[PDB]
Amino acid sequence: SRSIQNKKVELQNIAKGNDTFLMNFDRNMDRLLRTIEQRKNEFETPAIGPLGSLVTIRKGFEKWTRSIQRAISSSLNAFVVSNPKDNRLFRDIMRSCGIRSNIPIVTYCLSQFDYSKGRAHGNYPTIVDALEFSKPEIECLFVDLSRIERIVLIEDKNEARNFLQRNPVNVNMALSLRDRRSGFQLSGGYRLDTVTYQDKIRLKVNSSSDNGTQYLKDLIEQETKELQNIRDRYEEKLSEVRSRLKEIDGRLKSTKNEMRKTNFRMTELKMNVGKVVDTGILNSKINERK
Amino acid sequence: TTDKIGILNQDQDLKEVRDAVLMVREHPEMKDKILEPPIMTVSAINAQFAAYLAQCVDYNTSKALTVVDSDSYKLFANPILDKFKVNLRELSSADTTPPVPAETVRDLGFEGYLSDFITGDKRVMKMLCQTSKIHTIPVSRRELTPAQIKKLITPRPNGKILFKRIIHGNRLVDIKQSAYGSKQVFPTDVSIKQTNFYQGSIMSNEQKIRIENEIINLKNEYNDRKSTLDALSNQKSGYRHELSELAS
Repeated sequence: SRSIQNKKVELQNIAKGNDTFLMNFDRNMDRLLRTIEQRKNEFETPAIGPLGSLVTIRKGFEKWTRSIQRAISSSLNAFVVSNPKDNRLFRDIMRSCGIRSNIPIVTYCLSQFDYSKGRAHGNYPTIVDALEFSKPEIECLFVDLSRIERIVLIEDKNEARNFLQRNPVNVNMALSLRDRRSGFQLSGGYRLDTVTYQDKIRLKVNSSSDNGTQYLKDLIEQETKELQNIRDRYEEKLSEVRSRLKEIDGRLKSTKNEMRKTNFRMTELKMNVGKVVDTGILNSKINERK
Repeated sequence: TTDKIGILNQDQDLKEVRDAVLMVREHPEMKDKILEPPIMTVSAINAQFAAYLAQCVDYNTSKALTVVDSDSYKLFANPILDKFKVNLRELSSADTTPPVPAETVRDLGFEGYLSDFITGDKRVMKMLCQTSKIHTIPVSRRELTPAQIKKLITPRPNGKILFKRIIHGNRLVDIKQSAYGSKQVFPTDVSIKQTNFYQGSIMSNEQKIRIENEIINLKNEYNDRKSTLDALSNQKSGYRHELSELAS
């Protein structure tokens, strides 16, 4: 139940109003970002946005996308700084109405390189194309440190795998998740590494409709089926142990009947203890005969 | 069970890791080089050091089983590979020589590096030295500012790249170069939060399982009272007995 109750109607309960990622990160910037964006852009060079809106889900295709979404959310906030005194003043300004959040600060400049030559081109779409971005260089300045387009993204057991077992030559990595709920990153010769995503409605992903858990139908129905079979086998085992209990209760009844019959028989015993005996004539007659 | 238990119960996957360690321990098997999570052996003097060590290595890397020598990598977790979900860490070679072994070029006396306040298992120590490089991470408990970071941001004579990762207080500064940019360092600042992992304290003292202990001893008192009721019932049974022998 807890596997799904966190999003049972909350995704439906948006009050028919746009739920901006500004407060989806946590409750308290939405009242202060409108007034603090100018302050961020004032000192030093103008501050780049937290990249929450710059990178967003496109066409609602997040099954393959979440693996790279987690990697880019590992370092998503990018604010530009050049003066440590200005950095401390920026920290003080950020602590205006309370943040209660961890905001990475990134002043890495734009990078200029081509990123299509490295990949292999195939029918299955590239994972990055699933995401939506404004400027390629914004993501590329993080791609250089850890290339994300090169890796081969597949399911747990399919083709075009074990490249790391095959070792990379003129390529770098072929890691990928194994499961949609929690996919261990593919590693041939290395231990797989899990990745955990976050689910939120920051865009109008309900533009077509706002019905209750259309995407969650399969998960909840499979969970109900699992509960059904688990409770059925549990009912079978409790039924058989209860039948055994009924049998032992029946033989308890048999033992109680036996002991009560023994009680009747001892009542008979002292009935026949208290009876007259007529052997006096027999003994006297035997003496007379002798 | 001074061994860390309740902290590991906070995550279902980490509970699977607990179970894996459990049937590793139950069967003695052949343990050439035993494996234990670094979250377990690492003891931090305070929660601040716990946050430092939880940030120095990755959270997923924290929930991994160390391997000191790459020669034996799969030879340990052969059967439980598919039984439950686990994680491991690979080690090849690193330096344990700490900086500032002497008077050197400075007379500040501003504390030391990350290698001073860590104590634990040999495999865990080597794992954290290999993965986090505690020797190259300096921590000063007083008078540390990003201004000193920028006065050092100029290529030190030790190397053009300044450092790789610095942690201090509630801040983490990473030193990086622009490969296709202007070849100018762009340090990255990340706020950190207090973490209960790697901490010397026994689980979380604030709430722990104490209320469960209180309800458990309340149920214990109730069971004792029920036992007294059963004893009185037994006394009544003995009285019915002596009644039976009087009738006999």
